[PDB]
Amino acid sequence: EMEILKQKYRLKDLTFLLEKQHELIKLIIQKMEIISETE
Amino acid sequence: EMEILKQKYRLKDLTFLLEKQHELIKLIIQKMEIISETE
Amino acid sequence: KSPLHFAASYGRINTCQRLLQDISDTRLLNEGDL
Repeated sequence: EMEILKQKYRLKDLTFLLEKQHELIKLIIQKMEIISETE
Repeated sequence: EMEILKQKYRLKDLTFLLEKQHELIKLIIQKMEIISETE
Repeated sequence: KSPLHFAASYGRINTCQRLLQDISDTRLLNEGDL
């Protein structure tokens, strides 16, 4: 039970960090500027 | 079984978010402009 | 040579279009960089 709970906490931390990373990448796409491929 | 199924759902959500993040990063590489290192 | 490979590798369609439109002899598309 202790090992399974530790794995679950590791996965929860991975999930939280992935949400933060996804938000940061969305910000990168939102704020970056494009001057060559403007279609 | 319930704990294992919860872990499996967490991993599935991580996988889906990783696909979305990879697509966003591929878009970033596709749309970003480079004026210094054009080789 | 290298810029065309880089643009085609990462889907930079505008660069490929503006680079391959120079000549119609088609000497760049048929090459292998390593």
